[PDB]
Amino acid sequence: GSFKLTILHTNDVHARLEQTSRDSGKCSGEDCYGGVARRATKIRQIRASHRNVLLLDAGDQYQGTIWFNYFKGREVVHFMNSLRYDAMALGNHEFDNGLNGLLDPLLKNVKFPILSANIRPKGPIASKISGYILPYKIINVGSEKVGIIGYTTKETPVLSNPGPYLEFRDEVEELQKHADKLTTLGVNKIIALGHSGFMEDCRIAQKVKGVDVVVGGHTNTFLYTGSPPSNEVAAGNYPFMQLSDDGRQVPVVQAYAFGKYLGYLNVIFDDKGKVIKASGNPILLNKSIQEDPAVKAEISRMKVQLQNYSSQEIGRTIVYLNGTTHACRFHECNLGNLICDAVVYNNLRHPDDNEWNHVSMCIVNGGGIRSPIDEQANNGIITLEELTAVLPFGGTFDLLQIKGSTLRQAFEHSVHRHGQGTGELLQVSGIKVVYDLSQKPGKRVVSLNVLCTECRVPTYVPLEMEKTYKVLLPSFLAAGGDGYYMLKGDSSNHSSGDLDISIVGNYIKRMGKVFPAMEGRMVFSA
Amino acid sequence: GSFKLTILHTNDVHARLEQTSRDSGKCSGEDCYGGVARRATKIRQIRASHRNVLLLDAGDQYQGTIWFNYFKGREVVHFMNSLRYDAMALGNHEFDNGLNGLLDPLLKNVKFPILSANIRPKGPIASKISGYILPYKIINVGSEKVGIIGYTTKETPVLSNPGPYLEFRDEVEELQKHADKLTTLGVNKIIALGHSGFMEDCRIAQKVKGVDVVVGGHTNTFLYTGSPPSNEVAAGNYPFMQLSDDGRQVPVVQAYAFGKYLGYLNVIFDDKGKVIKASGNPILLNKSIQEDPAVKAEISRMKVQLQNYSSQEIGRTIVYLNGTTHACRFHECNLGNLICDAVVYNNLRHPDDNEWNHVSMCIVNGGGIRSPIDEQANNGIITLEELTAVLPFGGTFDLLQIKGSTLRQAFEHSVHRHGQGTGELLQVSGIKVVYDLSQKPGKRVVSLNVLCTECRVPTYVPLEMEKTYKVLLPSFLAAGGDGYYMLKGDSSNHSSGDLDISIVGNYIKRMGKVFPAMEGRMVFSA
Ligand SMILES: *[C@@H]1O[C@H](CO)[C@@H](O[C@@H]2O[C@H](CO)[C@@H](O[C@@H]3O[C@H](CO)[C@@H](O)[C@H](O)[C@@H]3O)[C@H](O)[C@H]2NC(C)=O)[C@H](O)[C@H]1NC(C)=O
Ligand SMILES: *[C@@H]1O[C@H](CO)[C@@H](O[C@@H]2O[C@H](CO)[C@@H](O[C@@H]3O[C@H](CO)[C@@H](O)[C@H](O)[C@@H]3O)[C@H](O)[C@H]2NC(C)=O)[C@H](O)[C@H]1NC(C)=O
Ligand SMILES: *[C@@H]1O[C@H](CO[C@@H]2O[C@@H](C)[C@@H](O)[C@@H](O)[C@@H]2O)[C@@H](O)[C@H](O)[C@H]1NC(C)=O
Ligand SMILES: *[C@@H]1O[C@H](CO)[C@@H](O)[C@H](O)[C@H]1NC(C)=O
Ligand SMILES: [Ca+2]
Ligand SMILES: [Ca+2]
Ligand SMILES: [Zn+2]
Ligand SMILES: [Zn+2]
Ligand SMILES: [Zn+2]
Ligand SMILES: [Zn+2]
Repeated sequence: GSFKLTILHTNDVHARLEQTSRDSGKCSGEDCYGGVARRATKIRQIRASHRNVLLLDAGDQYQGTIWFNYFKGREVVHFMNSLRYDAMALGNHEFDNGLNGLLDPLLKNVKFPILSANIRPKGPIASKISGYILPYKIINVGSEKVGIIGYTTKETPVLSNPGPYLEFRDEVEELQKHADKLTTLGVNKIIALGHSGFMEDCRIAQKVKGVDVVVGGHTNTFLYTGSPPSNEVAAGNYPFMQLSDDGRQVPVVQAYAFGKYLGYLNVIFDDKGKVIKASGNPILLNKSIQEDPAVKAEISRMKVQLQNYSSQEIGRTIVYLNGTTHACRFHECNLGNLICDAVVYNNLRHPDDNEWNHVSMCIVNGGGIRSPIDEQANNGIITLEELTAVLPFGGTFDLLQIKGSTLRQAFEHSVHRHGQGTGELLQVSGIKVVYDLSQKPGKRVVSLNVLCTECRVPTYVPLEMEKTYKVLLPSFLAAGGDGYYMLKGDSSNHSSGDLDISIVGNYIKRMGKVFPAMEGRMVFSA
Repeated sequence: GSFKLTILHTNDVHARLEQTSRDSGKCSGEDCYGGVARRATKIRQIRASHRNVLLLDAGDQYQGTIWFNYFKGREVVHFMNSLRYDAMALGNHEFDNGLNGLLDPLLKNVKFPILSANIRPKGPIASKISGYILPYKIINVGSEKVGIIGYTTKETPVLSNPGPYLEFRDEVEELQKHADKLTTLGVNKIIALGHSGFMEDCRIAQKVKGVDVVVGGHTNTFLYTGSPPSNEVAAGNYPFMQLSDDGRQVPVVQAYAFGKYLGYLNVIFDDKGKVIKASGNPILLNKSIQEDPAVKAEISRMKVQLQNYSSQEIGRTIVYLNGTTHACRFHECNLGNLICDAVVYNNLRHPDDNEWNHVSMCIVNGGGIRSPIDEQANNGIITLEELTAVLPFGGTFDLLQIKGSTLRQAFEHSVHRHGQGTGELLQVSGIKVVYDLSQKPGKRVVSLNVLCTECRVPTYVPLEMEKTYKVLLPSFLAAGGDGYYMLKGDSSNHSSGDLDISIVGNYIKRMGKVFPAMEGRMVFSA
């Protein structure tokens, strides 16, 4: 009397609706990957040949491409319902459009439960939202009952826009309460589904008695047993077998991100609800898997509707936005000033008491600004086509925790080859830097002043070498681009943020007219 | 035979719907003036005792109080119709909310002609806007026909937002074409009604053959015969008799502004349309004239709605907006930075020739900022009530043409008593000032750099002593307040702008969240 459960799972799909390139960009080439149409095919084939199948999502369907900026989650609702997901745990980006952008459209229109056990409401609007979200759900699978408990990263307040009246509690403390409740209700098979990262997933697997399987996300973790099928590098076996405090192996799974893989885990339980076997591997959604015709047709219709989003006037510039190489790579460029003002504006989060905001600074290397925008071309009208010329790579702006000394080392790197025309020079917001190019490379920073966060009135204070700062920066720099090895982020100090063109476009739309100046954010001693 | 025409006229009423103080601020109830209810009474009394009466408005009903900010011209439609104006010429401020804000509600709902002969539509606007704005109107008055030709200042593209498809032509040339047309049509009594200022009114009186009377506005010009009744000083007789090029004495009239006076001119024409006599005086609308109870009840009903509106959330601050005297009168205050950023944003106009905008700088004396706004008080919610606490006097931000030498003299005055806590210290936008307070008073300005206008990318350049600049500044300073005699403007170098709390409120409404920093716009060197 044993029970075989097949778990299919996705996480951090991040608005990759259409099939993508191998790097989950726009597929311009022959061999494409992922997309909902391909996922729908593999899910259907598995459901037709496997007896007991659960389809779970571990959060962060929101945010990532213009698909989310235009359809605002209606594309998530539509295809998750069409694919018949059995449950979804909330990710940090599901709060990107606030609690109203979560209620409408997601909470109001999904045909499956939305789970998050470690969220406590404190205001009337937040408690309205939480009425829609359950801490767990019992799902009938064949003759058996499977309990699924949700959880969401405690960093959602700093990463996204849940508002001040939504509290994110400790995952292990909240999950144990609902595991114990499920046990008393007679449910002996329990899956923890959530968006807090691989390390937190392993802690849950270790500490929460009664949890049999952990399905996570947030860290884009790729696990594989054997030689992986594409260019992602495995951080461990799939599933990762975490030894519990109870002396059992608890399978922990994630399936990378961007819909490139479909998680596929076969779990066998004994008749007491103990996992006796757990095996499988994430399925690479490459050209060998046919795109489902009906989903592909709906995508092809929606691509036509996206043309409105791409050619609509967002706003206007009344000044030349000087994104030429000669400007952005050699001195202060007013376009760089606008981009980093837009980035700071997008990361204004509910202040937690001792700060007017958790971050006040942004940087972007001149090499990341790929084109000017001419205000004389078409009455300064800005659409996504002009913004794509500036920011063509579909990257994000991320949050990096960084010591003052490290930050100052980045600004030394910013002018260590100044004059050679490469893309290092940092355009900034919330920073005043003074350079002396006469000096030897590595000693050209005269002074750095930054906008305080621990203040009621933002004001410029000297950078402190031993203090820890938050800084916004392009994903390219956070991966070490352009020799910025000291800006490289990891799971301990780095968080993936919002799409770059979406950040800038929203800002331009808010301003209506833009006229950024060269204002002395960087000063050359000459 | 002779023909007696009584002309009643208003100009630059500027949203003074309720009765006002002597200086056209908010009334205390002690001794009030103007308001539409009082004007309605005097108009009724004159119509009951005079045979042939015309009630004309020479423009600038729009803009000036919270009445215009909320009702957006619906209050002008309502009471100008109820008072049965016979004609109105468009003023520069009728374009403050663009053509859409002029068409709706004013052009489509007034029950009297709207006149402006020197406005030429282009392309899409043409069709109906040609039908809504007429160059002239023939009005039957008793047994006679009186032609009224409208005109509007050519400076409207720079003062307001008429948009790119409206051309403003020369007043004398266009008025002459239509005077000739009216003359050929058999109309021998012709009134020029318009909004271009006293100097242009007299030029029209001198040069436009066939014009018998000029009724003007824009400059708030006060004319009176004999000793004036209040604190306004007469710039000339009422009417002002301009000798025409062909030896005709042409009466020119204006009636100050803000509805304090009702213009009142008795004109005697002979049977061939020549003015034989022009006599009268503007009627001071003081408490000896009763507020019409029915109009007052309508005002009171509408004011109840305005009181609700003034307590509504416009936006939020996530920082303390430090409008305390200790900040704004001694050093850089982030609230002053926001105010003048809002002022510059409000004055972005269609750039002609060589400039990204016609003005780039704003100043506001610390003494004009009367309160902070606490971000901890009510979740940082900003309403019109909070803005009224900061800017309580109902003033405007005006445009002043000023040479660099005078501006530098103004910034010396800004710190000549620094430390005494008086209100001179200038908060700025688009200006970088460096002070040295150790120097003798009058020599404390180290440097002044300003945002260039004649540039594609705004950038800071040294102030040139002999160059003429445009600067935005409060109505209080343009009148010489706080010892700034050198900022005092006249019609040759000064233009009255929009209500201060509307400028700030609209910017906050657009920004959504505000977070101004102290960023070194002014620096006190050791
Ligand atoms: C966008 O930024 C670029 C780079 O800063 C601007 O180009 C540069 O413009 C400056 C000032 O016009 C030039 O300095 C001067 O050039 C003129 C004629 O080229 C020369 O006669 C002067 O002696 C002085 O050196 C600079 O050479 C020029 N550099 C390049 C590579 O073009 C550009 O003007 C900016 N775009 C806009 C629309 O403002
Ligand atoms: C709004 O602006 C005012 C004016 O600057 C601020 O008041 C001033 O705040 C400073 C703190 O930055 C006070 O200074 C410090 O003084 C104490 C002695 O009391 C000493 O520890 C140091 O010498 C330090 O410089 C200053 O005394 C204070 N002035 C007054 C008249 O209160 C005010 O804090 C600002 N409001 C907010 C909410 O930020
Ligand atoms: C007061 O206003 C509340 C919110 O309304 C908004 O602002 C007012 C000023 C109007 O412009 C309204 O159209 C806006 O939606 C109302 O909920 C409330 O009913 C108002 N109070 C009364 C007595 O009507
Ligand atoms: C096109 O985009 C604009 C801007 O988001 C939106 O307001 C409008 O409704 C869209 N039009 C259609 C037909 O979807
Ligand atoms: Ca179990
Ligand atoms: Ca005549
Ligand atoms: Zn994610
Ligand atoms: Zn995440
Ligand atoms: Zn006026
Ligand atoms: Zn005017």
